[PDB]
Amino acid sequence: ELKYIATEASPAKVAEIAEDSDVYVSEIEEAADILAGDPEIDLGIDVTDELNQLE
Amino acid sequence: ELKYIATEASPAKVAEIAEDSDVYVSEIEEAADILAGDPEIDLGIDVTDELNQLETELLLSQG
Amino acid sequence: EKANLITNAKVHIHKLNLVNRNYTKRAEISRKNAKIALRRGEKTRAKNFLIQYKSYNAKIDRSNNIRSKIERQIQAIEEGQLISQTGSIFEGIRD
Amino acid sequence: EKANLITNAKVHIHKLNLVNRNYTKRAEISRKNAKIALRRGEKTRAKNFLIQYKSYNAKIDRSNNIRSKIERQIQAIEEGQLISQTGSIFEGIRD
Amino acid sequence: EKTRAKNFLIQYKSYNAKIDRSNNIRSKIERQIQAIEEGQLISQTGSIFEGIRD
Repeated sequence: ELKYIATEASPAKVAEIAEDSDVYVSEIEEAADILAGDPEIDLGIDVTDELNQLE
Repeated sequence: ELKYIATEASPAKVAEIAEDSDVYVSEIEEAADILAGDPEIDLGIDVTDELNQLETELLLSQG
Repeated sequence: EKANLITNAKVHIHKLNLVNRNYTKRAEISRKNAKIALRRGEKTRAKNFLIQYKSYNAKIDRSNNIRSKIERQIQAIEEGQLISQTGSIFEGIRD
Repeated sequence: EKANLITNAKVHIHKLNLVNRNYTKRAEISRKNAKIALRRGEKTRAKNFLIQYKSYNAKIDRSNNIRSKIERQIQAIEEGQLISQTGSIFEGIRD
Repeated sequence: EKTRAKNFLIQYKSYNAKIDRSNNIRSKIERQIQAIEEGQLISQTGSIFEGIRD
């Protein structure tokens, strides 16, 4: 049985499946930040001073 | 069996396949640097001084 | 299976590391026997354990350097493989 | 069956060790007879038991050295066999 | 272990050139996309001026 555990807790496979998860994690989180990319448009198209009179 | 390992771990073949890899490695990496050859055009066609006025008007505006 | 090709290399790295555990243990075991044999006064055998002791260390270093050499050569296929595709889209731009 | 080939060698090591037990016993038995025959005054026979006594010791040493020689030659197939495969993946990298 | 220390530093700056290698290749391709965007509209402009002529 130690052989059968060591077949499938193989450190050759533990390290594979751990590395794969990390790449997908940074792929998804950065794909959330470009999903919030529009602040760069909002801060750009509106620069309106005039309301300092309104202030 | 030592004979059969020594047939295919032959140092005549280990040294061949190691030398071949190194040549292909320098072939590919230098073929990446000529793949980034265009900076020489960008640094050449645009030399535009005039924006030092555009700087200095911003700079006196900042000043 | 080029992925499995890069997989296989990453597999062998673990075997090479596994043996490096094993011989490390035997190295210390041999050193213990040397220390005993000195206290036996069997200094002949004592330095022989020391001879066999340092007989492993070179073999561990032999492994480590072979590991590092293959890690570097994987990376050259990772980096190289993306460069190749970059070249083909620049060919698509040209045509 | 190369595994069984390395298995078989490791098997024979136990036979060689088994006999080394057996002749060790007879060596002391012969020495006991010598000690008696000296006290018999049969010093002829006494030194003959001593002659047969040390007749085994060389044969035990003959075994031990043959054992050590084969253990070393197993290891050269263990280490050698991994080197061979290392060479083939470096061939896979090249191609 | 200042030997190994400067070796980590050697490997450290070993990446920086490779990052710069990427950035410049990125910028080079962005510029070459734009030349197909701008170029493609110019091409069609030429064909309607050909329609005017005929």
